[PDB]
Amino acid sequence: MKELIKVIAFDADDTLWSNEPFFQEVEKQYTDLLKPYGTSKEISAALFQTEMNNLQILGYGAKAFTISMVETALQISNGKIAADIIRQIVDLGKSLLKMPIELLPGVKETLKTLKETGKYKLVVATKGDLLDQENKLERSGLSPYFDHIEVMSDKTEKEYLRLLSILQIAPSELLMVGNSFKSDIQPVLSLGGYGVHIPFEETFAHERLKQVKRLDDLLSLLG
Amino acid sequence: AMKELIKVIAFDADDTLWSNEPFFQEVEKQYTDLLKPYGTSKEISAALFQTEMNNLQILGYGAKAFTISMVETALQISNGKIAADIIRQIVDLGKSLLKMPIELLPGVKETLKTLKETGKYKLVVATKGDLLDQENKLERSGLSPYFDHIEVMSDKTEKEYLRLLSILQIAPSELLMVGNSFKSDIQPVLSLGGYGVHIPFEVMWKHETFAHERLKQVKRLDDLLSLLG
Ligand SMILES: [Cl-]
Ligand SMILES: [Cl-]
Ligand SMILES: [Mg+2]
Ligand SMILES: [Mg+2]
Ligand SMILES: [Mg+2]
Ligand SMILES: [Mg+2]
Repeated sequence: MKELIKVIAFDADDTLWSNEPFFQEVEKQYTDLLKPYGTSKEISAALFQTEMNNLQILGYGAKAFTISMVETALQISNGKIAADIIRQIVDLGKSLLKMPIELLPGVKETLKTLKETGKYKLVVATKGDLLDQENKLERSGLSPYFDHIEVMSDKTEKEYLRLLSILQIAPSELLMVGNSFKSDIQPVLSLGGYGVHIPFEETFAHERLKQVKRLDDLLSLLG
Repeated sequence: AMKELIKVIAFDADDTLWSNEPFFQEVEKQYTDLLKPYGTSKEISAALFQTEMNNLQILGYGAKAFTISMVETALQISNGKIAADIIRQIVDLGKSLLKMPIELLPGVKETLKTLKETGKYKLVVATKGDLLDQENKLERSGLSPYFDHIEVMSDKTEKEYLRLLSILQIAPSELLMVGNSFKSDIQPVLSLGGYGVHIPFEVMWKHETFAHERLKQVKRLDDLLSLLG
């Protein structure tokens, strides 16, 4: 921590700001549009199937989500769905790209304090559409605290190794902070790095892992 | 002269390493053919371009953005009249861009293989567009072994080239950028203090730049090899 960690990487969505609630409300509104074709659970299962079938070419993010929404609508309706439902679906997807940014507790004070130490390089480590993530950061007001954003095509060990290489450090010099144990924490621990898990409201404990309730609790862990 | 300064050689990908525009053009032609009832190809293309530009600050560049704009333009220009079957065809067109065959341009494989074999540089791709799509393209191209890093950019202005330099941890003076687009690939790097090799893309047979101290213009990518030897 003292003279091991050089880089503190932060997940963005549900770590720096709320994201999943906005997405889930969009998914709810989508499933309301496809009522004739199934229960909300059923429509969500079909959409997830499409997302998974599209994963290798579309990847992650709001643009991918929008395209899978349109496809699933076309599919489940046997290509008979009204064009106006398609217009609504595209509008829903675009709402995701203009979502207002609501910072989570302690985020602003933590990043300011870390910036003012001048001790760590601070980066955002996120999947998704590059422009979207860039825009979210800008409108969060947090851009002055961050050296830059690393947008990733996935969050497996392979992509974290690419991140480490780009940053010119070894795994033991990286601290990753995020809400997802599976995507933000596990892969980084597996490589040799450190994690702070901040759940957003199945895991295991680990010597290079701490779980905290809110992001500002990070500051005592560094001291 | 330049050959001792350079630490990183960045390449544009589309229409530099492989042919891209022809396939995008053929998808757009098929699009206009689908929307023939609502306007001339010239008219359909103009409405599409206007949508792309109005969506640029939230959708940006690349095949996903294009798909979404093709859909939105079809809906708007048909005043909602268009059938779902046609929207499905449009989505499949956009997705066809993500499975495009990669056809390497002249001298590309030999230039990159030779440069990698010197051990002398970091070789990177510097490209706009969707990150996954550009990684998939590089993988399908067979060229991935020669590149240290793909840098996907949200635009190709001085601001984004400074980001790249900062990420690479080098000075403008230590970057050589190679690309087919003088406006996007070459001028911004020259303006920051970097070097450029302009390699015009000719495959379009379109009906028919300046000289600069740190610019070379070449016809074929492997021409690069003797600028650096
Ligand atoms: Cl993420
Ligand atoms: Cl580009
Ligand atoms: Mg997250
Ligand atoms: Mg991959
Ligand atoms: Mg190009
Ligand atoms: Mg795109």
